[PDB]
Amino acid sequence: ESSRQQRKAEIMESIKRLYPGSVYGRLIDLCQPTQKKYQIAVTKVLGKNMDAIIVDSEKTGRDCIQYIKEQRGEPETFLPLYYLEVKPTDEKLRELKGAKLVIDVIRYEPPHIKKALQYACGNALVCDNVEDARRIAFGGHQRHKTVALDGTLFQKSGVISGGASDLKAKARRWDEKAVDK
Amino acid sequence: KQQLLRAATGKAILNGIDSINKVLEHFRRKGINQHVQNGYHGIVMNNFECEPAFYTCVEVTAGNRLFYHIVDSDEVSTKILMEFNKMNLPGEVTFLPLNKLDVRDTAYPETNDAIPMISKLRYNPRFDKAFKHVFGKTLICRSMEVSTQLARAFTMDCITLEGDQVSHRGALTGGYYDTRKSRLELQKDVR
Repeated sequence: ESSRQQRKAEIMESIKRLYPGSVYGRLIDLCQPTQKKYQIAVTKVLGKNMDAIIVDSEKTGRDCIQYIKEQRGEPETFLPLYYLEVKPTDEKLRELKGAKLVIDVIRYEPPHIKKALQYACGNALVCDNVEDARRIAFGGHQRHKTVALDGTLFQKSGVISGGASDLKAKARRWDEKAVDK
Repeated sequence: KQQLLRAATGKAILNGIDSINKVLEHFRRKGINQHVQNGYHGIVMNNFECEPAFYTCVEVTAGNRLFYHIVDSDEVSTKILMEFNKMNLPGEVTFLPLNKLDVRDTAYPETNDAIPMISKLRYNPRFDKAFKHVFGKTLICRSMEVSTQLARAFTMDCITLEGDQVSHRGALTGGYYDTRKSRLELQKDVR
């Protein structure tokens, strides 16, 4: 059952108590797609990083994993904001017609969450349709990572992925988190 | 039988596998797109083998990428997906297209402390780019402390035999990992 969900929530509250101002929450707790029409694309690009736990430092991440291991809790991914190796967003890509930067369609509240979004989004772009997304991603010897509104993703590696119905259901989490507040 | 493997897989994951077979069957009923079936080579986990000392770290490294679909081309990939979504089928599907995969070599540091995961897998050389994509970036390291150093200094993910992960960008993953039979072991029995 959803005991898995309640149990990760207990672990999370425990480690928040253990390392008070060091564990911020899951990425899904800390940002939101700016408009409804982009929620599926944001959901697809973020992927499993929606549930990554954002922390300050590598030591916090290591201590948290050690706690989880001792308690026999399920594995978690920790993104230490101040240790992640990220490059600034390539703003020239805003000039590509038919495409927006995915990170431009996410808002986030503590300014330092920008670093987790740079990690998770990089220079991914969102396009209106599958044909637009494929042309911009594969059209050049310099490929791009693009995602259409239905969640079909084209990666620089040449990987292609999707599943529109599953992604629609996953994106319902965003409005639930907004309610929660 | 082979349903033991299915029970270990998770219905969200099986959904994409069943749906892909729905698309293929549909193409077969209409006598169209035989190149799609001929270019569909199955999932990653069905196309490699490794020694059991590596089951945990290989399986943790792949995660759901064990269920990525090796296919001939981006053509095969997009035709399946366009129909997949047309029919509003459940699941997610990811394709490794052999004609489009673009993989980057990186500098393995030669050390007893860390060895390439890729050279521990046995697979058909025709799928090399698919297996290099999933596994070519990860080293198997002797300890979390070595993992911490090598993943920081180089462009390789590090994982211990027990499954602790350090990404080459700083992402740390770990927790309690069962002694249950690996998905890889259950697949080994049906092969």
